[PDB]
Parts: sequence; C-alpha cells; structure tokens
Amino acid sequence: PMEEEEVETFAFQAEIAQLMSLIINTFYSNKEIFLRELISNSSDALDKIRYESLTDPSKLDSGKELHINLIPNKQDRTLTIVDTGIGMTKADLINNLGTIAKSGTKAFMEALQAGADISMIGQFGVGFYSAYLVAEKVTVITKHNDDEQYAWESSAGGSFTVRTDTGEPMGRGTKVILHLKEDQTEYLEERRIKEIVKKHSQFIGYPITLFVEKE
Ligand SMILES: NS(=O)(=O)c1ccc(CNC(=O)c2cn[nH]c2-c2cc(Cl)c(O)cc2O)cc1
Repeated sequence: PMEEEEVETFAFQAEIAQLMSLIINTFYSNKEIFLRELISNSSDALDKIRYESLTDPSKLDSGKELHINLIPNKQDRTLTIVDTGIGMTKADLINNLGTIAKSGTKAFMEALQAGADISMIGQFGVGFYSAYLVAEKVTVITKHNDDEQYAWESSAGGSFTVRTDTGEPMGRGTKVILHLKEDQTEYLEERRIKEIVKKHSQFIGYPITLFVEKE
C-alpha cells in the first residue's frame, strides 16, 4: 500500500546561496580539488567518532571500522563517497549544510572575484560547496548514533530538502552522492580518481578503498 513521507524544504543562507551560484556559474580550472574537500570532511567526522569512542566505547556499537569508500557508477553518472564517521543529527544537517551563516563566505567570494584559486575554499571553512564544481545535484545520507537516518538533497537554485531516509540503512556515518554534470564524467574513471587522491589526499589517517565496477 501507499507510503507517506514527510519532507522539509529549507532556503540556503543568503551568502551561501550566492557562493553556490558563483561556484556553479563561473569557470574554474582545478575542479579536481572537490574530492580532497569531501575526503577531508569525512576525515574530520572520523576523528570525531575516534575520540568519542575513547570516552564511550558504546559509540562504536554502530560499526567498528573507520574508513572511506569511493564508488563511481558510470551507468548512473554518480560518484559516491562513504565514511563511517560520527554522522550528523537532523539538526546538524540543517544547520551545518546550509542554514547557518559561515564566517568565511564573504571573504572567500571576494578572494575568488580577485582571482584566488578555487582550491582555497577549504581554508575558508565552506569546502562542502566545492561539490557543485562537478555535481548538478548532491545527496547527503547520514546516520548518527541515537538519531534516525536522514537524507539531505540540493540541486542548488537556493533550496535544499531534508527527510527521514527510508532507503538502505547505514550503520553510522555519511554517504555523499554526487550526480555529475555531463562534462565532468572523468571523475568516474579509476585512473583519474587514483591520480587526484594521490595528488591531494595522501596524508589521510584512515584507509580509503576505491570500488570499480567490472567494465
Ligand atoms: N558545509 S561546510 O561548512 O563546508 C562543512 C561541512 C562539514 C564539514 C566536516 N564534516 C562534518 O562536520 C561531519 C560530521 N559528521 N559527518 C560529517 C560529514 C560532512 C560532510 Cl559535508 C561530508 O562530506 C562527510 C562527513 O562525514 C566541514 C565543512
């Protein structure tokens, strides 16, 4: 029978919306740094659970291994980045991925409009948004201990949605699904992914595995 699901639609904070437009509608070379930002964001979450579990071992009930998986899908044109970090509560998602102002947004847009390399985005504290260099739509699935699993999604244009996720359960962590733009499909190629992880993500303190579908 028919199922019902609640959705909540949110507006991006004004300067965050402006940044997204700037990222989306301006040409940048060096778009590859998007993956560095995602792995760094995963690494941040992995540190958080690592140290939490030193206090309370019953925070690792939801899964012991701390790692990152990269999953390209050439048929769907998606690149999926999965971690077993601390995850996000509903309030974490809404606040941290779009509604609360970030202190670095205006500085970064100013820097960028003066010719700064897009690679600086991480240092301005808004690196998540680099996903929109290569992705037309981003879905973030997340599971925090003692909260339910949520899905966040945005195609930009100034809004995002959040809903309880009735899809495949994750133990704990965050899964980012990048629906890549048509001219950005090189980031589905095994060689290219290896190249950029090597160049930009070599000092990560957690194992990363690349899963490649049989050609
Ligand atoms: N939106 S933003 O300001 O650029 C941003 C958002 C999140 C982060 C760091 N990551 C986290 O805080 C976190 C906590 N639990 N899960 C995450 C997480 C978030 C993101 Cl965006 C991710 O791609 C992977 C994650 O594991 C850094 C910067």
